[PDB]
Amino acid sequence: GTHSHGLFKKLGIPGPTPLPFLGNILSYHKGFCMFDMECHKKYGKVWGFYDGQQPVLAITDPDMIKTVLVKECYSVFTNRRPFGPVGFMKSAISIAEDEEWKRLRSLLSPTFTSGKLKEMVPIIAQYGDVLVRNLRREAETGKPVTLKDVFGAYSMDVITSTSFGVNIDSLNNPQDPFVENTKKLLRFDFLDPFFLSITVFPFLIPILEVLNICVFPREVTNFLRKSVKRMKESRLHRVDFLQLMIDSQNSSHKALSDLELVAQSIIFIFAGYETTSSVLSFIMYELATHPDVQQKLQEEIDAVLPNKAPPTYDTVLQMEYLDMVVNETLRLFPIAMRLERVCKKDVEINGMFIPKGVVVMIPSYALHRDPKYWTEPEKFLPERFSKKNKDNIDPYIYTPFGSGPRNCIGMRFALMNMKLALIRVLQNFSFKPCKETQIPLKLSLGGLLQPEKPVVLKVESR
Amino acid sequence: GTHSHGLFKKLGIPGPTPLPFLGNILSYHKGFCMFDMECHKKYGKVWGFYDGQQPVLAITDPDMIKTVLVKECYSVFTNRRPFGPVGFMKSAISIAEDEEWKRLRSLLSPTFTSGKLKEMVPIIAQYGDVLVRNLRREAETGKPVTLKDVFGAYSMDVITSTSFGVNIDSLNNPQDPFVENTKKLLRFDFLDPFFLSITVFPFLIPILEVLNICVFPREVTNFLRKSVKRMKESRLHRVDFLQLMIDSQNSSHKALSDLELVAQSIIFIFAGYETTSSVLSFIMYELATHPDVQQKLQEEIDAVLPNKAPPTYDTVLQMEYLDMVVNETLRLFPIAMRLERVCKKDVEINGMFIPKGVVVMIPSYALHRDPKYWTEPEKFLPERFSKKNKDNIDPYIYTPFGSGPRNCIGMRFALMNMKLALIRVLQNFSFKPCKETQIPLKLSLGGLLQPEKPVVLKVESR
Ligand code: HEM
Ligand code: HEM
Ligand SMILES: CCCCCc1cc(O)c2c(c1)OC(C)(C)[C@@H]1CCC(C)=C[C@@H]21
Ligand SMILES: CCCCCc1cc(O)c2c(c1)OC(C)(C)[C@@H]1CCC(C)=C[C@@H]21
Repeated sequence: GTHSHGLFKKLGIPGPTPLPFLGNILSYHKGFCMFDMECHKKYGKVWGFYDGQQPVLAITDPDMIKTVLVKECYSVFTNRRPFGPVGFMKSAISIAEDEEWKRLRSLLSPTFTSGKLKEMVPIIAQYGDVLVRNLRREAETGKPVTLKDVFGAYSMDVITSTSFGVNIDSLNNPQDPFVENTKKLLRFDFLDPFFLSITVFPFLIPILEVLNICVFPREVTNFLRKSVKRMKESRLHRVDFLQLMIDSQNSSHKALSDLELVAQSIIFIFAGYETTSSVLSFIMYELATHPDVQQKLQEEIDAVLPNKAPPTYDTVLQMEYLDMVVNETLRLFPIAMRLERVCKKDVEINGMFIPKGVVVMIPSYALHRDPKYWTEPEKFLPERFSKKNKDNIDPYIYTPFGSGPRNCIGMRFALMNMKLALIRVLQNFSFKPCKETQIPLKLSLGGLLQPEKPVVLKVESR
Repeated sequence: GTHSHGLFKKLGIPGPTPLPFLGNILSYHKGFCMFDMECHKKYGKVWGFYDGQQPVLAITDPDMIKTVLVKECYSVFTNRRPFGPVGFMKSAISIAEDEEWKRLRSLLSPTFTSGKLKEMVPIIAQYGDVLVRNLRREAETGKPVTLKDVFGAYSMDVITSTSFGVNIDSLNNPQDPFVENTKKLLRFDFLDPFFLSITVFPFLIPILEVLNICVFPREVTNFLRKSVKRMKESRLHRVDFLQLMIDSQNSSHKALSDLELVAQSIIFIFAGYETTSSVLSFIMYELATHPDVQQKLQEEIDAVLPNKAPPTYDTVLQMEYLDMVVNETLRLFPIAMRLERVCKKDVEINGMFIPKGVVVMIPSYALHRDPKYWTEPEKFLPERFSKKNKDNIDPYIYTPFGSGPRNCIGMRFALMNMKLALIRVLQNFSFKPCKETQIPLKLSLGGLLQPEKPVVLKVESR
């Protein structure tokens, strides 16, 4: 069962020896992050391994990364790895391939412009107030707070109102039928018993397709397909993603059909719910364990927003230290962990031959903690992103949102969404560690970049 | 189980109603040929059906056929339908796809030039003598001859000597180890219990790949892989396909590797063994049931080749009535039956939208027996291809070797190979029907264009 396990030895590329059928997946017992760091340590700039029979070439050269992600993106490295039975979510932009992706990425790009985002801040700002009033209930009761719930409700509060206009206090209505379905849209643990079996038996993916089995629960999508169906029939002015997409199909490319439009609204929740929630928990953990950084940030917030002034789009871009705190956290915790591109031709880039079918991988977690580009990479030093030192940062080493034409389309939204939370939250509360707080934080050995234990902290009102 | 069975009704294309999972394959109980004729009768110029879940759009417009096979061949309709677990025969030119095919088709095109073919006639001519001496043994014994064996041995006699230089009287040595393996390379009956299950369960193809199961018997290819391995080690001048390919890798494209070179030699046998043998049986059946055509051909042969003169390359191209007999037979019996191309993009050709993934099919058998282009299409009238009437023949209606960049690469060889047999055979023997001869001939209801019963005829010596 080693039809292709001799490839990296033929090309003369170092890497760990694979087992038959399994490849190197037994080395995932400590997570993707630990595996990438160690391979980078042993083998250096380029190494290869096997996800079962699938060869994966890892690369850490900034020139090589720019070629893969930007230069030869359209011509060679256009798609990501197929990951399992997807059904009608083939129409989602992150899942679509080749010209279908290029068309979708164009039909949805004006939806994520800064000008469209500025019109969305009054909707995002409203649920910072909901976020604060939910926090104040737990602050004057003295109970340590579990961030992933109060923040998980916030990330859901923003999605429902900016992606459909549904206004729900999901923390005090954690039980409305619309919240039940959308909360079942968590990010995928590719080290769970399922996707590991997908890696060993990729020939089983076409099987699950003909059985209508999907990695997106059919009930959730069936609920949202008819829910959007009823929303579009009711609207027959506002700044919500669904509206901008409805306006898109109301015209070079074919207009977004009805099923394609629903599939995008679903992938926006999938890419934004647990991601936004997890980064906001990582940031508050660092603000708690470094009170000096939390105070300096609170001083800057009140300096731009006197007397707890409500944050605007412009006053958010005005806060440089807040952007430093966010950027430094995303360096330590790049929740995607990896970037992947499927090589679709036989190409030679930067003096290295890469054959068709090989998955090229950029280990983001490993590069963000590389001592050869970062001084004391484990420490939380927001000054790395000061306007003085941000020039010395290579944009292909620090890729928390990826790079190139296939980078995070919701990057501006995700950063504004997180910053509006921190501003309103730090305007009202200080965050101090608890005896039950895991210090130092340990990561999950699974397939998602998340804390081993949920981050619990103390919340005091200023 | 009808995820895509609504496609042709959405596009408004007529066709037979499909059953869940099965599609229209139950209509194959009378063969592909009967199914194409009837659909052409009911629905007209364009219709659609389903091979399970796979939509197949049939087209019969000459302008549309030229677009599919020539104009938009490289850009859209480059590949044929995937057909089952293929293994290392992915490297065969007929199986390869996209740029890999374009590269192989270039590395092998100078191998099939007329100039290379002229140097192969002395090898092909030698086994016409072997073919005659095998026929003479059965002619003066009065036994009716089964053509598919005496001709099957001839088509194998030509392949072994022109593809490897192996000189075997496969009719009197039907038992050498080299003949045993190569005779297991028959054309595929896509209506047998296997490939019908492949059509219903295409998700099972990736399964059979990981089990090393291949539609080419592993023992045969393993025998030939090491046999060619020993042939190339022994050669370390002649006009054999293996030599021309060995010369190709002895240099814009990468040279043919060792496994690719073996895979081509195998696909040449697969495409040439039963095909050449079956056409030669169809021709002799028509020469037997139309003695007037057989006499006129024998008169032309002796007029170009006096006193049973051995046929040269030039004297073969000199015989126009022989070319008429061959062409008229290939019209009645286009052994490929169909041409197929997978639509790889969303394209609109000649005012008709065709979506990505649909297999476009050209029903050759049906078009060759279309009364709207042929007068009395069932009758064997070689005068249709007379130099006077051959101008009125549309090259996209009569496609026995296909058309466009992906047509039969061995067309010139196959025609010369068959004609050299008929010349030498008609120089020595006349062929008269037997009481056991099936008159009129009935075709096999299976998935191969072949007689229902083997053609048995009487052979008398002139
Ligand atoms: C903390 C928040 C987020 C982080 C860290 C993040 C990170 C990423 C990364 C690393 C990628 C892959 C880039 C690449 O492959 O080069 C990506 C893709 C993507 N993200 Fe985000 N993301 C976040 C939030 C969001 C949000 C709020 C949206 C809202 C729509 C979103 C939508 C997408 C989409 C659609 C893609 C795929 C784009 C394509 O394939 O063309 N993400 N994200
Ligand atoms: C009576 C003899 C033969 C007939 C009727 C025949 C017919 C055909 C047809 C209809 C096609 C497909 C064309 C298309 O898809 O448009 C084809 C393809 C092909 N044939 Fe033949 N063939 C014959 C003999 C041979 C021989 C002797 C060879 C020797 C090498 C050969 C090699 C091939 C190859 C390699 C292809 C695929 C080419 C490609 O995919 O680029 N065939 N043949
Ligand atoms: C087995 C092959 C794995 C590839 C599957 C895969 C991996 C992956 O990291 C992502 C996928 C999909 O979908 C999108 C929506 C792009 C996500 C956006 C946000 C982040 C943090 C993760 C992205
Ligand atoms: C289920 C999809 C069916 C496609 C498989 C398929 C169909 C087909 O008609 C042929 C295939 C392969 O291979 C080659 C070598 C091109 C053959 C050449 C000679 C003739 C008569 C048949 C050709």
